Amino acid sequence: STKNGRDSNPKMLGVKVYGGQTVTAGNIIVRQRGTEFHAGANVGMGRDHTLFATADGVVKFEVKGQFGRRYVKVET
Amino acid sequence: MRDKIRLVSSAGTGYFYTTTKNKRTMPEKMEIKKFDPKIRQHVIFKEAKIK
RNA sequence: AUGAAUACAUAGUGUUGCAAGGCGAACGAGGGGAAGUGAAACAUCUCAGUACCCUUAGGAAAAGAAAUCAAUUGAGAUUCC
RNA sequence: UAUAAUGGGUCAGCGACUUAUAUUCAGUAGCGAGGUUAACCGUAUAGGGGAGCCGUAGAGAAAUCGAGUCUUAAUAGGGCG
RNA sequence: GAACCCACUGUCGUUGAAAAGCCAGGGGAUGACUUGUGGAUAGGGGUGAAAGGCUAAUCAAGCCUGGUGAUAGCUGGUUCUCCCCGAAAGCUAUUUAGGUAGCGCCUCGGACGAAUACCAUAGGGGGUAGAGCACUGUUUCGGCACCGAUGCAAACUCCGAAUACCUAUGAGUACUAUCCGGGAGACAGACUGCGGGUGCUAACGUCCGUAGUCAAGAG
RNA sequence: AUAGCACUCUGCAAACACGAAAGUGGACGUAUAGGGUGUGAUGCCUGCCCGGUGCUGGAAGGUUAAUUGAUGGGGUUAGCGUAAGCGAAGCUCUUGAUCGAAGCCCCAGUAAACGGCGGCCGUAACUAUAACGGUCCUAAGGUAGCGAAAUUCCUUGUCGGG
RNA sequence: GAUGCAGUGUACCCGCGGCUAGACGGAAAGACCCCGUGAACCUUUACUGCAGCUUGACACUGAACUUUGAGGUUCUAACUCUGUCCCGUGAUCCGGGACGAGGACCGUGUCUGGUGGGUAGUUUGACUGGGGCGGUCUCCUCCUAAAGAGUAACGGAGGAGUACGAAGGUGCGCUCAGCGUGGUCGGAAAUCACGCGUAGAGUAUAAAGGCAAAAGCGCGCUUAACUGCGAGACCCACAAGUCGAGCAGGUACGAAAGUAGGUCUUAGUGAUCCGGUGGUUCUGUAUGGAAGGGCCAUCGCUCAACGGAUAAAAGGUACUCUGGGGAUAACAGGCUGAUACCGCCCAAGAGUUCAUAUCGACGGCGGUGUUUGGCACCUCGAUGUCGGCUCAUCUCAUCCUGGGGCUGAAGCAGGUCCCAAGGGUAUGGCUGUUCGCCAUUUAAAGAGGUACGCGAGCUGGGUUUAGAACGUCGUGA
RNA sequence: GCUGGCGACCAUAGCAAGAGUGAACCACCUGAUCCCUUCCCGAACUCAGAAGUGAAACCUCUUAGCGCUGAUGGUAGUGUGGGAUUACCCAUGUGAGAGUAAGUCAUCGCCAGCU
Repeated sequence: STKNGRDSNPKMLGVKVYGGQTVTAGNIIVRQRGTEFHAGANVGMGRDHTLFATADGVVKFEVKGQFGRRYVKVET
Repeated sequence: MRDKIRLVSSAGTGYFYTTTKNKRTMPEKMEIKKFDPKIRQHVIFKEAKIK
């Protein structure tokens, strides 16, 4: 009899809206366990590190700053 | 583990909150300031039996 | 009419007269009364007061003239649709 | 499945999606903001019988309101319309 | 040891002469013996020197008639003709696993038309193939844990494609996409190629992903 | 199955069995009798354990039923209050004190009642063994007799006979 | 596992007597095995009732004297007699009468506690490379998983069924770990001081994704671990689950811009029904109340078989039965060849010297389809056998006989390899044996395939029905 | 041309080494009276000021030492069609990682002082 045989239910993480798409305020952009992406302009961060839009516009990804963090912002 | 307790409004409205507490570390009855929607003010709430 | 224990009686015994018993469709009234089944198992529950057993009428039976309902103070005995 | 998996020795005759009620949808006919009677009466498929049913208004657990209504301290917001 | 009552062995018989026998041997044969006639015990009951034996060729609950057309997620069967479309053997849950229910897939009616798809161009995230040793482990040889050479990794990564996926614009081609309703069937799959787990880089083996064919398709 | 043996129940309107009851068998019998249970002529015999379950006999402590209904808490309204409200009696809902048997808990006996009958290490002048000891745990750790057996896996054990 | 398909060989048409190798021959919807939320009967310290037995209260049920509500003594009149006598009456039933012995006991009705396999109805999960035994059943993390999501196995590895009134909020403030130098006890490593290089520390807890405006670490004040909501999204069969700007009220910390709707995040959980508690400008069976119900908040689950069939449930069947399955096991066939058997390559060494006369270590490559297995494709509306008997047929990896090469071949013998399938190739003791051991033979007593050849050709000793016993297991069947 | 503040950008821009700067600015600097401060300490934070020094620090310049950037070509992988099954070959499209040549001691913006 094996001592293995367990696993957890899937969580369905990942990028939900890609660069160049238009969003409405409140749209979820990234589901992530940790801050793989950071919130830029017009983007808010939830209690579970979810990134969402706070304004209408076009999503844009970039690499910026002195640490080389990945940012996602919304351009109005 | 941790026992369930009610915090009852001192204003006499009958409003209450529910929480848990460790008896061994907190033997005394708990008092804390909370909002009472019945009178729309902050008042002191006191521990009582959850029953 | 006769006639014990037992005195009076009563019980018991006999004669005469009258009546009853049995059978047969369904329907009626009453006395008893299952399980298969369903619940996707099963015990509460259901099946169902059904099947069946028993007693007993009539052309029908049962019920019936409010110690009943109703709720503007009104209706007005049973039975069936 | 040629299968060495099932069934049929052969012929003739019989042999299996029904009936009642309710409900929903589609066709078709009448009438149409209206439609329609049931039991029952009726020498009776007629003609009577409007009790009742469906539609015509929603919201709310409900009291209640009503093109609004519920929630709320709120004419804010939101849900059903 | 005959009659009578039994049934230990063997051949035969087994669509028999016989639904338990014949033949040759065998046991008891004044006893707890055998037997006629007539009675008693009735079904969760009877009777049993006890084998669950016997109770009318029937017994772990007799037979007959009723409840009764018991129930059966199981097996079988289901009858004339032509035309159009055409599946699935998956996910989720289930005292569920060969049943069923919601969704996925089929069909018919209505509404609505370019909102759809193929391809091109443009924008976007990645951590696989490969590779590497910068971390985590592991490996060999030197020099003094470190330094120099040298390998390995599904649960290592300093790196990192092709494809696939999402969005916008556009030509051409095509009855496309979507919404609201009536009716389903199906939830046992198989092989082959490619990427893998398991198995011995076994199996016409087993479990996933992906495409084709069969299933339901003849030449 | 049996004669023989043993245990146990039964004082007679017997125990026990059939039956719903009436009643019937037991038995027109009476403990030298009748029922139940086990063993199975006869010979020699029948060891230890009452912790468990059962049976028998005690004990009156703890626990417990129906019944009983002391207390406490509500509902209602005469009345009293400007009011908020208070509020007897009478009905009524509920709470439940006290009393209350057997059984059970407890204590003894009982195995021809159902049942049970163990382990780990040492030790005598050659060797070996262990008369003999060290202990742990039970209610108690197999007496007589028998033993590769209708019982023995290893196993066709080993030795003798044929 | 083919009379019927392919290729090919053979074969004029039809009887009769024989025979049983095949027609997976006929016979009985397999009895073994599994399945169905099938059946029956049996058992018990399974569940739940009932009969029977037993306890107490009330009723039938009365009287008079004593003692500390209860106990004792006496009585007769209820009631008992399967005791005697009389009568009905020609009668061991029954009824009435007279006695005698008992007697408010016994016994019966209603209620009530106990006991209760005597009897009755039922239950006793699923997954599963057959079933059983073992393991597992819900949630979180990583890999498998093929660079979006998702993705299975009784695949490979670990965690959870909590904790915290601060370990929450806010304002202000601060950086770890390691190594080296010196410094009392004091050092491998306690604390102090200065450097060096460097995220290797930490984050309540497993792992992963994260963490400088540190999400890590301190101090003061505090309760936003608030109430009403909520545009818009993620995920999704449903039921559920997740993120959320912003508006209003009341707060806390800041000088302020501001931050705060618990904790870096992802596990720490349970639907509905039925009940308890607080509140309530809802309802209230004539009316006013009330009881009860509704609404808001909240409490009672290892219902862990974790979408939870009941409030409540274990076993046996060889005495058995039905509906099904070759969807699924035991025999034989099939695929495979780990295992098995046979062969070959390299060659340390052994062989007095001498790898290869004969052996041959450590390693490597194949063949066959006699073993043990793996799979579950055929057969469960039946393919019905362990051994022996009778009768066979084929292969060659040859046991004897025949022909050869080499030799550590003097001869006689022997060893090893090659060719060769024509024929031949024991009887007995023991045991059911196949096998095996033993005795005595023979030139030799070969190894295998043929449904482990052959039971519509024979047997039936073994195995595997129903009877009985022993050892052992079980309370018991 | 020097100095200060705030940004863009985040190594071709960084580290390391060497050398320079005092008019103004900045930095050390004085001590601690009142503000304020240390789980001790005027070390930091804070106040009130210029007796000294550019020593340290910060800035500026030089160096390819460490580091970083990095072609071309080839190789690996891979979508589609075909041919094979130790995982290759062909046609077509695509194309790394490592390494080699080589490059680098950044480049811009706003405001204010001093010449």
